[PDB]
This record gives sequence, structure tokens and C-alpha cells, in this order.
Amino acid sequence: RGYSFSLTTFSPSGKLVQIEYALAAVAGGAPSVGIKAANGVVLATEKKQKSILYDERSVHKVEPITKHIGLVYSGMGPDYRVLVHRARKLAQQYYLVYQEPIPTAQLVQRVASVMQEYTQSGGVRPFGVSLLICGWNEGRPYLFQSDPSGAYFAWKATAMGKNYVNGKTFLEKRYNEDLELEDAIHTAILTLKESFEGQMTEDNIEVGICNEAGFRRLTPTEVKDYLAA
Amino acid sequence: SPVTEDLLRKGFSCVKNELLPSHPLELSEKNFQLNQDKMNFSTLRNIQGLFAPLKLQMEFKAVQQVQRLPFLSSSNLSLDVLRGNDETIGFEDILNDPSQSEVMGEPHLMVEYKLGLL
Amino acid sequence: QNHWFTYNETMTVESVTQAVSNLALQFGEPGAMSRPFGVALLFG
Amino acid sequence: MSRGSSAGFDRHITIFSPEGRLYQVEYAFKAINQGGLTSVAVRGKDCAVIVTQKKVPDKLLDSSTVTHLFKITENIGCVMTGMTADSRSQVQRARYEAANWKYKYGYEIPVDMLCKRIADIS
Amino acid sequence: IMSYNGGAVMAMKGKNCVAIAADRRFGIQAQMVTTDFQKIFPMGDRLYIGLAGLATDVQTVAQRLKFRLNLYELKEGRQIKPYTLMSMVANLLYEKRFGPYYTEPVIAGLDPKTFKPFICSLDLIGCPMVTDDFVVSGTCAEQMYGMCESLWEPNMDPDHLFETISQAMLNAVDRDAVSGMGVIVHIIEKDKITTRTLKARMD
Amino acid sequence: AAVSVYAPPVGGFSFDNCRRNAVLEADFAKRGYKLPKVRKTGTTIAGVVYKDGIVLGADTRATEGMVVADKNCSKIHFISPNIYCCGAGTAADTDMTTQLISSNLELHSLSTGRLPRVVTANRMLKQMLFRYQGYIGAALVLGGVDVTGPHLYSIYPHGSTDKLPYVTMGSGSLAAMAVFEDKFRPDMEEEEAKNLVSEAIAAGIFNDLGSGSNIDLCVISKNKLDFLRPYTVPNKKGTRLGRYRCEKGTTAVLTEKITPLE
Amino acid sequence: YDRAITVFSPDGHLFQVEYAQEAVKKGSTAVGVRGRDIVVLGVEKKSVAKLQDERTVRKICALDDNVCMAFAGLTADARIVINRARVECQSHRLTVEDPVTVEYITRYIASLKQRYTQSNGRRPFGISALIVGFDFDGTPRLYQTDPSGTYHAWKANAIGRGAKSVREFLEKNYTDEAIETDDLTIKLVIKALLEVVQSGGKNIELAVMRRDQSLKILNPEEIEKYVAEIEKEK
Amino acid sequence: MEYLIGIQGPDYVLVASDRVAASNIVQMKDDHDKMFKMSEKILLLCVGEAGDTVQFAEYIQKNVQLYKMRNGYELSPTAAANFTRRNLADCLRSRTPYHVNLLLAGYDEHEGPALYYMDYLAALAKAPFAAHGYGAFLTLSILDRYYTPTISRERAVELLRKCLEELQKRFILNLPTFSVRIIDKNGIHDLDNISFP
Amino acid sequence: RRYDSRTTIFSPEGRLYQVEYAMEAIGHAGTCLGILANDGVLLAAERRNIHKLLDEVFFSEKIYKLNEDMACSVAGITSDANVLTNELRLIAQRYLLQYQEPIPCEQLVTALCDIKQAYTQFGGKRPFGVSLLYIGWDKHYGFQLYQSDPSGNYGGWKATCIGNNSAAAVSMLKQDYKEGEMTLKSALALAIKVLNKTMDVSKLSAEKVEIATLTRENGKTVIRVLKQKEVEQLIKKHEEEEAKAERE
Repeated sequence: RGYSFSLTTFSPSGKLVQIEYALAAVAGGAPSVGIKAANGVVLATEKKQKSILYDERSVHKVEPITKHIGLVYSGMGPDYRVLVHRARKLAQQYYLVYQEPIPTAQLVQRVASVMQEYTQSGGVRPFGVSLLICGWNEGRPYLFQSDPSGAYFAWKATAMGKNYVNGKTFLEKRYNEDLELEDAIHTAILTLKESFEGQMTEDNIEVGICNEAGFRRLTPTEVKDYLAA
Repeated sequence: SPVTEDLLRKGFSCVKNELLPSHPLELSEKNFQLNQDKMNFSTLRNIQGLFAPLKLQMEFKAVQQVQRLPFLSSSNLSLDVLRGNDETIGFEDILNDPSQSEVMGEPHLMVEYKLGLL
Repeated sequence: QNHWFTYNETMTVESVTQAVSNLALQFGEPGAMSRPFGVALLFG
Repeated sequence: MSRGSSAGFDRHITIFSPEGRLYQVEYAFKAINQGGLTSVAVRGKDCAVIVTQKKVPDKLLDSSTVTHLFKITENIGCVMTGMTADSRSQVQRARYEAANWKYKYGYEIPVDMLCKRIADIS
Repeated sequence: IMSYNGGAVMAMKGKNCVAIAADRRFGIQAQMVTTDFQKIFPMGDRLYIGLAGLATDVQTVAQRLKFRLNLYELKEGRQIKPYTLMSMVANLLYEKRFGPYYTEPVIAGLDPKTFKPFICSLDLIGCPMVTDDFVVSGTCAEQMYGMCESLWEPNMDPDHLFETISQAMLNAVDRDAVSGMGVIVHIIEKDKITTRTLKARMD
Repeated sequence: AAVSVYAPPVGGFSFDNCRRNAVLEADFAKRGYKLPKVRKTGTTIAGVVYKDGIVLGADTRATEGMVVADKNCSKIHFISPNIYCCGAGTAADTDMTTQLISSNLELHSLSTGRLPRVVTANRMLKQMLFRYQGYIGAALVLGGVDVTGPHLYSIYPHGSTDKLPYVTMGSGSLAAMAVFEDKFRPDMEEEEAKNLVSEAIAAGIFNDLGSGSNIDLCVISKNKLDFLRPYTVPNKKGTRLGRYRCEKGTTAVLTEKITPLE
Repeated sequence: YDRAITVFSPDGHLFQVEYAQEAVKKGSTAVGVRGRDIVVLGVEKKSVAKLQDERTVRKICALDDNVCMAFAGLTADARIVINRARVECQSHRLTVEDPVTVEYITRYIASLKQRYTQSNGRRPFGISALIVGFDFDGTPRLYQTDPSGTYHAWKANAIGRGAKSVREFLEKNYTDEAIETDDLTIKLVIKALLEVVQSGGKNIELAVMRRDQSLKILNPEEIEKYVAEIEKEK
Repeated sequence: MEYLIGIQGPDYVLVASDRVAASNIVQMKDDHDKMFKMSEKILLLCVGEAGDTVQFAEYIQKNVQLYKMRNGYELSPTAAANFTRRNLADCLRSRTPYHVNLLLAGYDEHEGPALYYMDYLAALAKAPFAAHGYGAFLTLSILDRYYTPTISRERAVELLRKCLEELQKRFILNLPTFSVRIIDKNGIHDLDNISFP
Repeated sequence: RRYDSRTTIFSPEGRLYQVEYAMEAIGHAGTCLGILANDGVLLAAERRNIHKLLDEVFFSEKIYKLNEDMACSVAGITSDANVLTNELRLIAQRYLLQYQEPIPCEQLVTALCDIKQAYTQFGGKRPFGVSLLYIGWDKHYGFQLYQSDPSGNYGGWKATCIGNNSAAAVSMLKQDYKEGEMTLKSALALAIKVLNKTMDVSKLSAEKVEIATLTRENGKTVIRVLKQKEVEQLIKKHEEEEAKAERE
């Protein structure tokens, strides 16, 4: 198709081939699950570092921002660190002025705009990545998901990533609101178990909660305790 | 020192005091990124060779021309990690942030000036 | 007219044909042109 | 640039595949084996020994200027593998970045920051 | 330089009530050209600002602050907390620290959620500070601390608050050539705003 | 929008006032009019290095000339979990020039996963202050414990730096630092260090005009961060003898408007 | 050999200009004729669209108290050109205290059009103008721009789709007698425009301009009255 | 130096002036209209430093016609004032040590007349009767003494005549004759010049 | 034809094919009403996202608020509307900073259409895919409504319908509009009837529509969004009226 191969041209039906291709690419990645509960939120994901040659420290997925915002990627590894650094810089830029921490929504809008800015231009590829971010403001929990083109949604139980349709179908019959983190973590673990190609181990889960204390990331032994329980 | 060899579009600026600098922190604030880049380029050209400044500056030129049109705010997500100011927040973004510009020009005029046609 | 103002004398036809041809020579790669001037003149 | 980007699903970096794979970077991964080398680095508990391989194409070439083990800082090394013409530039870039960091923060860099800076600028 | 014009503003924190008052006069040094010149701006609903100093910069800073406040209010959705405007004006003034403005703003209002009275102040170039009992700034700064320190009292009802803010200004601002001839009193209780105009010596 | 704009606006410190400011100042200097002033809060700051951690402290008076503008103004800021600074003179500038470095160090700490080191803060402050050659004055006392050991610094408003075991900067500082010179000994204890710094700051507050009211201390020991405010009240205001409150109807009224909100 | 402005053909025939002309020859028509002391600038409205309001959609734009404007083609480019012409007129009046002549402003518009034909990164402005107005010396003037770079001091020409028929009708009837009084010019222009349009009065707009009385559009009642008067042919 | 006054009323913004020129010790011309016209309902008086006044007035006058010609309708006096003040402030602080005084006028169709006083540092008041120049000192008290809150158009001319007679009798300079213009809801009316033999 | 690879080339017949193709993008968005009445200016909407795992957000997802009176509704690629609405807010606030009056409609619609068109003349950037519908009040022309276009062809429409199934909705609106005499309640009833006539006929609910009004009263223009329970009774009344068709 001649109308493809370039993101600046519309196909003669109304679409953008490159954007859909990038969406399929980020779909073809690593599964991730996010659950919103009346008390807090939980973000669960697994890593490809299965072999013992790798290390638990150093490289890490769920990088916190400030104290109330935490994210997780489900796309290309070397293609979200720059985005994360930009998000932290934007949070600090907002913090120097308006001497009070960033609310989630403004950060979502700004990161969505900066991500979209590499769509309308010509000659640079869109970011292949799609990331959830969780916040806790005004005594309320917030969950959002970002798309390669950039369109935030007020999602509640998204299981986007590899084989995300099965995760969505499984989650559409378990979540019922009015839950604490104790059951939410188990639900997320079950959702990951539904499609993992193997058994969960002590060094394959990177759950991180965002209760009304901050963005504590669960220690490996604590994850072992929950996995056993 | 130039002679004439539209005043409504650009007017009300006497020749008297642009060749008379203001408060001495004028040439060190109006042109800061350019001076820092020039100093770094000179240092690299002196100590490492002639390849590094040419390569780095032409990389700057290559990455500069993919932003949005001038009459809209530029994200500038790239060119920043390459410049080295990836996390060096300072008195350049919290004071008079260009996103909330108090005055704004015409789109066609600004883009045609950016192209240098005028 | 600029030459008259500068040197305070009249033009010589070669001295203006040279100038106009030099201007028209700029075809190629700044309000620079991009196509040859599809025109022709008979200076007299 | 007045030459354009070659049309094709795998002929340029900024074009995604129909399934969503960057074929140019995969070709880049395949390109390391073109030169032909092997490097092994093992860390124990108090040492960080690095071993590599050296091949002399002929006899006339000197044996002292063909090393593939450069030095970045006073106490950091590298075992660069692949095309020499690009490692010879990444080494200089890393040296400049290390010097800049030492000037801006006044202590020797942890390995993670140098690795991250190189990864980002790549 | 805050003598080319005139101005004086107070702020007292009572019991769920805040009061802000100013002086109406605009004149070129000795001469006087008008008697009505507002120096109190209705930013928000239960919030107010009290710019006082050189007028030609008062107008500009008020316009810019109103613009930025509208932008933030529209973008972020809900109203602005009183503490945020403090850093707002601090940033706006430090924007031109080297080319300084000439304003000594006073901010006084209520929290839209807690209804806890709040009062702050600012210097010429922006240096945030909060005083619990009261604050005052203006051209006639010296001849108000003495009047206010003794007359003040904690935990005051609105009526006594109005009486005190009237007595700390009406006979304390006439002891100066410039910045006289009229006093506006703004009392901001919990539910309804109320404005009053006193009468003073016409000299 | 506008019809006389070519280039996009550029942020940073604006300078479109000095041309008018100079001529206005020349006009108003010879006519004996009022002159602008800033909160030149000349305050005493003290710091000592005892056996385990560091102790800081400063007075809490903020003047703007010959009039006491404030009676309670914190002279101790927050930079990191285990680094504190102090300000002296032109508090408006020192607040921002400390907050900026605090945010930069927070970004660095978030990107590194480990606690920052004091030398980084010193380097950044030195670079910024020397970049703005003069025209911005904020004498600082930077102290904090790190992974190596206790540290202390004495940044000047031109870029100079030192590594003294004790330092006293500000308008009124000679009294406190002379008390230090007389009483200080190496390798003291915690409570003794607190008593010594309190005594020095008390001498400085009494024997000077630019300082007054309460004092505070900022013990930042290795595994315990403390922030005591206020620590001691040396002076207490008396009481008003006669009631001078005015009753209802005391003041007149000309016009009145009532508007109900919701 | 037609994929870039800068390139030519083996014979010549700069093709992007010709394609722009073809695009211009697709919009609503437009006419104009000068008299003793009068100018008319009638146009025709392609669709009624009673839900739409005729106030916003219009073609007869004002450029000055002595110069008016009527275009044909893509709307946005014409609006941009009119804005630039207004700004240039005001700037020239500021720099010289003299009301601008028609020729100067029409030359400026032609130059602005021609500037966007010198690099294969900017498409040309595809529109056609009918600049007409009164000079400072009182002599009636009329012009007509062209997408490429050209302009002619026409007398009673026309543009838009189906312009050959109306041009022939105008040239077969234009005489000094028909330009003597005021309403005779209106009768002539209405008779000219009545050809291409299906039914008159419904979607025909005029703009009568007199000596320094400024532009004055005509309400539908006057148009209906003029059509009724011109319907007395025998 | 010069002289500018303007008195308000129920439905008029009557303004006077001083048709005169300036030089070292010489009067170049005895009739120099200072009254630039903005629109059919707005005047703009301007006295200041030579050259800068006629330049700034010209620039600010070939900018209000643009708005009318680009939007069909016409500005309002309040918008005109809040625009002129902004332009004056931005331009004066930019690079030029200007010295210009202005006195706007105008009559809209919703709230009576409107007269605005502006100094040379770009302030903005709404006084009911202001003055400029040096004659302000000697004439503002006379204007304030007889100024009933409501003044008929007939009596406004008489009040102006008295206020100008006092200035012509007690002033150092030789302002020989004055111009008078009154604005109503019919355009820009004109009155016969005030000339003292 | 082959003359559509780049958005800078004409056609032998004469047409910009790229913008014509982009015109079809707004054909895959929810419908948008917005008929004009005598007093208020009603503005309906449509929420495509009707999934069971979406949390509510303030001010719906389509209706916005520009400065104090004017709203907008978007359609098409939503990833390019958050920039236009932000820049339009900025231009309105900038005009207010310049002149201290509420902005008229033209100095906003034309201002945004300028940028929207300018991205169609400097090839190297794809044009915005949007169909912004405007609304507002002023003191110069009363109440009026405008409808935009990706190329930029804004017209002072009195009642229109952008998005999918626009042809049938527009035609039936044209055939059933009481021009001249029009009330807010009757306008709302007509809007409900139009929405029921269009769409896949799912009988609608409070979880599929959004309604905004512009009632001006007490000299202070206000914008209000009807509550979730404020439309169920309206739908019930419309259903009762439809069922009360008698016949035989």
C-alpha cells in the first residue's frame, strides 16, 4: 500500500497506519495489570530476566515519580526511560511553582501532550510504549493508561499488554468495588497467573502499592509472603 | 552603523540604546545556552580534536528541525538528553515559561520568518 | 539608483547587464530561488 | 537531507513493521558477529576479571596497537566488541561524559550512571 | 519610590472572618487628579488581593495575575487554594527581580474547603511570610504598627473586627500628606461578602 | 493576538524595567522622596561539628530597615532527608536559590536510588552563584551528614567555599563566633554541643540590633533527624494594662453594600 | 512531469500554475464593471442552505474606505490574502499620509501570491481577485489578479466557473450609454448575472460603491425591486 | 508648555485645546490642531515631548481603524483606553525615554460619555474633569468650584470660557486662541474657535 | 490517483486530495447536535466509550469550557484535540489581557481556523483531524453558533450535526425545524427526537448522552450540564409522547 510507509499521510479511508502499527507493537509486549480499589491501587508486572545470569537490582521497571505517582511500561524497554525522566522533570517544574505536589490529572495531560507531539510532525517515529500511572490525591485513588498516540482514560481494571483480551475478560467478572488492597493483590496475582507460561517465582513479580502513605514498592520477601499466601 | 538600502509590523524601537547594554547581566542572560555550547565546543575542539564539535553541532542541527511549527509551543523532549541538561532544572523554565506567552504573533508571519524568507 | 547615489554619475549598460545576470545566476540551492528564470530581456 | 528515506518495511529506522518490530536495530544486533570476536567478563566476590580474544591477521602488523581493551576512567575499563570504527567513537564519548560528570558533581561515577548515559545517547 | 502615588492596606484575622481595607487616592506628587481609584481586586469569590504602591505597575501586575489565575482555574478544574496565590505572586514578582516592580501586595481570604482564615504578605521582590494576628504594608507603613499592635485582640467577632479595622485606619492614615481622602472596608465573613465606605478628613 | 511579533518568546529573567528605573531613581533621589527597601534580614547563624552529627541554628527576626517586619520567620530550609542549609541577607533571593538546588538534588536522588552527597550541593551552589557574578547576595551555611562522614560548608555571596568545623555568618555574627572561639573543644557530645550553640546564639541575639525573638536548633545526627522550633524563648512580651477596645457605633459610615454568596 | 513546482517540462509549461488555475475555475462566479462614477461587484451564491446564516459566509470583503474586494475559490487562502492586504494598506497609510491607490495594493497582493511559487515546499494560493475602487484623483479603477503572478487593468471581465458566457454577454452589451447614470450599471450587471444563475433574486448579492460613500451592501428588497424593474423587457 | 482640559456631562465629553506651536524663543505656527481623531465617536488629545507625540498618536491611530475594518463593528472607549495604556507602557519601558500625556474621550451607546486621564507613566483613571500642562494648576480649582454634577451644554461653554479667561489673564505664556469640540450621539460636532483679541 | 502522496500537490481536475481524505476522518466519531433556540443554545453530544470498566470524569469527555461562556465539542482523532482546546483557551485569555472585554465569536473562530489552515500549506505536517463545534454569547450579535472544518470553512450555522450519519440527521432536522419561534424545552425535545432517529436505535439512556446549555440570566452567563437523573424523566416523557400516536 502506497499510502502506508509514512505517518504524515492519511489512507483513503481515514486512519493512520503507523499509529495502528505502533499500537499493535506495544500490544505485543509484556503483560501488565492494574487494579483500583476503594483504599488504594496495585500495579503488577513480570520481567523477561528469567535466567539467573541477570540481577535483581540495577535495571528495574516500576520507577516511582516524586511520592504519589508510579508507572509501569508494557512496550519497548529502551524507549520509556527518556519519557520517565521528562515526567519527573515536569513534576519538579510544577513543584517549584505552586508550592504543593502535582495532582495526577495535570501530569497525565502534560505527558500525553509531549508524547503526542511526535505524531503530528514529519520524519520521526512515534514512541512505541503504553504506560499506566497511579496517583493518590484528595483522599482519592487515580488510575490512567496512556496510548502511543496519546488519549488518557479513567480506567479501573485494565489488563493491557500481551494477551490483554483474555485479561480483560477475566477481570470483567471478578472486580466488584469496595475492596481493600489485600484482595486486590490476590486478584492481580490470579490475573497474571491466567497467562504466564510457567509458574510464578520469588523473582518474577514487581507489585507496587500506592496507599495513603506514598508509593512503597513491595520488597522481594514480602512478595514471596503474598505469593505463598 | 544600516541604511534602508513596513513600520507598523516592527516599530517603536529607537536605535539609541540597543548599542548600549543594560544592567551588566544582559549579555550573560540573553545569550546563555549559545555561550555555554560555544565554550564546550571550543574545549572539545582544543583537547579532543576537530571531529567532536563538528559532529555534535551537526547532530544539533539534524535534531532541531523536527519540532512543531514556531507559532506553537515546542515540547523539546529530544535534544535535551543529548545537550546534557536532562535534569538541570534552573532559572530557564520556572520563570516566564514560554508555554503561557503573554504576547503572540501571527502564524504565517512567524513561520515565514523562521524559514528566513524575509 | 543605488549606484547613482553612491558614485554620483550615470549608468553604463554593461555595468547593469552584469548586475542583472549576476542576480539571475543564483539558481540552485535565505530567499534563494529554486528554478532558472524563464525570461529574456533586450536591454537598450 | 536531499536524498529521502528509502521506501520499504525494512530499509530505514523510523518505519514500523506491520507486526511492530524494528528490523533495522535487529540488523544492528546481527552486525556485531560480522567482525568476529568473543569477550567474557565474570565478577566474583572481590574481583572483576575480563578476558577477550586477540587475532593478528599477518606478521607485519605490530602487536601493541591492536588491543580491544580501552580505559574510560581511572578505575573503569571496557572490552569493546564489533566494528572498531564505532567503538573508537563510543569510547571517546564515554570519556567526555565521565569528565563532565566529575566536573559537575565532584566524585567518581558509579557504573550505572555511565551505562545509562551511554544507553540514552545511543 | 513609593511616594509618586499613595496607598495603605491592612489585614486582620478574627474568628472565621478576615477584613481588608485600603485608601482611595491617585495623585501626581503634591497634585491630586481623582478621588476614586480601586486598589482591591476580587480574585475568586471569598478571596481578595490588596495591591498598594506605584499605580502604573499595580495595574499591570493585577492584569497579569488575573490572566494566569484564569488560566490555572480553567485548566485544573476547581478553585484555587489561598496558599497557592502566595507562590503565584512570588513567582510573578521574581520574574523581574533585576528589573523590579513596585508593589507590596497583601492577600487575605478563606479556604474554600476548611473555611480557616488566611493572611499573608509580600515584599518588593517576593519573599513569602505569614503572620497570624495581622499584617500591613504601604507608603505609610511606619504609622500603622503602633496603632495596630495595642488595639488588636485575638478571637474577635465580626463587629469588633470591623470597629478595630476602622479605628486602626481612620485616625492613623490622616497623619500623612499623601494617601488619604477616603477609606474602603471589605469584610469577608463565612457566607456573604460586605463592603463599606467610611468618611475621613477631606484634606 | 498581536501584529508586531516575529520571534517566539524566551523565558528567563526579564530586563524591561531598568531603563525606566534608572531615570525614575535619578528623578526621585534629588527630591528627597521615599526609597525602596528589601528585607535585608541580617541574622546570626551558627553551626558546630560534634562527635556524631551536626547541629545548626539561627535567629528568627526579619527586618526590612529600621522596622521589625516579622517576629517569626524560619531561617532553616529543607534540601534533602539529611541535608539542611541556612540563609543570611536578602531572604527573597536565598529562598529561591535554596529551593532550586533542593529540587535538583531531589531529582538526582530519585534517579540514583541512594542518598545525595553534600559535595554535589556545594558544587551546584558554587556554580550558580559564580554564574550570577554578584547582584545576588545569600550567605549560606551548608551542613549535612552523608555516607562518608560529617561535613560543613560556608558559601559566600561570590562563590568562595570553606570546610570549617564551625562557622558563623550574617550581620551580627562576631559575638556568637567569639563565644565559639572561647568555649569550643574538639569531639564534644550532643547535649553539650546543643548548650554551646544555644549560648552562642543567645550572646549574638542580645549583643546586636538585627536579631531578636525565638531561636531554634536542627540536630541532624546519623540515624535521627530533628527539627526543634521553637527551642527557647529568651524574650516574652509583657501585657497590656488598660483596655482600649472600641464598641459598636464608634465609627461613622457613609455607604454600605451587602451581597450574599453561596 | 508535474510533481513539483520548481521542475519544468520538456517543452516548458509550468504545470502547477496551470493546475492551480484549473482549481480556481471551480468556485462561484464573480463580475464587476465601472461607470461614470460607480462600481459594482456582484457575485452569486451557489447554495441557499436556509439553516446556514448568510451573515458569516460572504465574498464581498472590504479592504479600505476606497478599496473593496471580491474573490473566488478556496475560502481560507482568500481570507489570509485579505488579512495581509488590510495590514499592508494600514502600514502604507501610516508611512505616508496619503490614501492608498488601487494599483499599489493590487501589486502587493500579486507579489504576495507570486512569492509562494519558488520552492517545492509551499503550495501556491489558488484564488482570483477582482480588486476595484476609487483612487485619490477620482478616476474609477478596476483590476484582476491571477494565481501565478499576473494582473491586468480589465474593464468588465469576470472569473469563476462558466465565465466565458458571461464575458461574451458583457462584451456584446458594454457601451458608453449603459454606464451614464447609476441604476443603469445595476441593471446591466443584474442582466449579466441572470444568465448563469437559475432564478434571480434568490442567491444574488451586490455591493454598490459611490464616490467616497464607502462600501454599501444591498438588502434583498432592493435587489428584488431592481430585478422587477429589469423584468420590464419588451 | 501647553494646555488640555475636558469636562464631562450627561451626554457630552466636551474638550478644549490650544492651537499653538513651540520652538526656542519663537512661535512657528499659531494654529496647530492637536486633536487626532480615532473614529466617529472617539477623540485623542496628546501633549508631550516634540516628535514622540505625533509619532505615538499616529501609530495608535492607524491601529483602531484596523479593528473596525477587520471586524465590521467598532471598539468601545474602555477597550481603547485599556489598549492605549498597554501600548504606551510596553513601548516606553522598552527602549525609549518618552514623555507624552494623553486625554482620551468618547461616547459609547450603553453608559453615557467617558473621559480618561493618563500621565506619562501609563496610569489610567476616570476623573469627571481632568487637565494637563501647566495651566492645570491655575485652572483646575476654577473648574472644580462651579462644576455642578449635571451641567447643560449651554452652560458648559460658558464655564469653559471663564476657565480660559482666567488662564489668559494670569499666565506667563501667550496662548492666543483655543479650539473647542463637543461629542454627542451624532458624530463629532464642532464649535467656533475661542480667540482673544 | 497518484497525486495524493503529499499534502502540497494539486490534481489535474484541481483539488487537494490529502485534505479531502482527512475530511473522512471525522466520519468515524459520535454525532453532535447543537440546534439554536431563542433564549438558550442547547448542545448535545455522544459518548462512544460505553465500556463497563470506565470511571466518571468531570465535565464529561466532549464538552469543554473556554474562558467563561464559550464551550466546544470535538470529533475524530481525539489525540489532536487536547492541543487545539488548550491553544484556543490561550488565545482567548491573551485577547482578554489585551482588551478588557469578553471576546466576541469571530476573534476566536477565525483565530483558530488560521492555525488549522496553516498546517495545510507547509507540507511536512499532517493536518489536524477535527470537526470542532463552537458555542457562546456576546453583546454584539446575541446568541450564535459556529461549525468548523479540518481545512477551515467556518460558517454561522443555526443548527447542524457533525459526525457519522450526519446526512440523515441534517436532512430530518431541516425538515422538522420551527424557524423563528423556538423554545428551550421544545429544542430539548427536538434534540432527543433527533438522537433517537439517528444512531443504531438502542433507545438511549443516561449512560450514553451528554447535554450542555447556555442559559443567560441575571447579567452573568453560566454553563450547566444536566444531571444523570435529569434526563431519564425526559426520555420517559418522550417515549410516552411517541407511544401516544393513537392511529389504529
